[PDB]
Amino acid sequence: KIVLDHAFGQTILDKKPERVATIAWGNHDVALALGIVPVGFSKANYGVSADKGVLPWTEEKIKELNGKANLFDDLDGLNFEAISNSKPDVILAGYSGITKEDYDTLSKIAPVAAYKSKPWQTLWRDMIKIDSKALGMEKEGDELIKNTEARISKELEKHPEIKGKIKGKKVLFTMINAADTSKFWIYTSKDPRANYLTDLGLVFPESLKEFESEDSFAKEISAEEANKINDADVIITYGDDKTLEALQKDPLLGKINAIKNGAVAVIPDNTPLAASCTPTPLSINYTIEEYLNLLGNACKNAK
Ligand SMILES: [Cl-]
Repeated sequence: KIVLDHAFGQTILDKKPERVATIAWGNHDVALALGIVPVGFSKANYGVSADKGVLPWTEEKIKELNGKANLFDDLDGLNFEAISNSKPDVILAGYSGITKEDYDTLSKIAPVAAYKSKPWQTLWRDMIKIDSKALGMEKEGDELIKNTEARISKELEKHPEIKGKIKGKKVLFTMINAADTSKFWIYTSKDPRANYLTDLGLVFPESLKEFESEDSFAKEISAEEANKINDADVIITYGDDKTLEALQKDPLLGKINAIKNGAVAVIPDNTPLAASCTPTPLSINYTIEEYLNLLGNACKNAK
């Protein structure tokens, strides 16, 4: 008997689930990484064409398991009918943004593995621990974590010049709308994409604590208040070819130390690399070298 404790109470599984459905980001990759092809998982809403709806590392693993991708058409929100049609024995939502009502509705379909605290606030190691336990594979989950950690360490050790360059650099992950720079998003330390950076040797600036009290996974702040993040050595943001220059020319954002120094890592918007920034055991293997190279080049400019 599997007992799960999460934000909405307790989920009981009578035995290891035969059929596995997942929702939201990343969860399907934990299953796949453990050798399980989901009977259904959320269509990728970012990093790849909706026509395709599945990220390259996920696709690759599915093929390696001789399986096929069954996607829930749920770009606009949870598709309860589709989930129900997959006839699951468990629904992995260890990393997700489900509400009480969502949890109650899903639970009528099958036992739900929900997040521990607040929506979208599950780090990658915790994602594995929650999801792997719900699969009745807790031990395999621990092993998967150690193996993923070793993959990370291997890339860092293998490239000392990148490792030394980013080590101890104070970093913030942000989302900046090029069309409106009067405000932007900063991701909190409880967001997996912000926390992953610490696995790579970077650290959070002092100013991040100021967001410890934020209830959400990210906080939108005014450019008039951007001085707050002058303590970051390097800044990471989604964007494109024009992003850095537009930022450096911005009358308010251009004054920020890291931006002024050109210490900004621009992740190509809506690409696999962008999507990988919320890491999974599969995405890391696939993208870490590429990611480290972008991070290393940006940290080069930290003064
Ligand atoms: Cl190197």
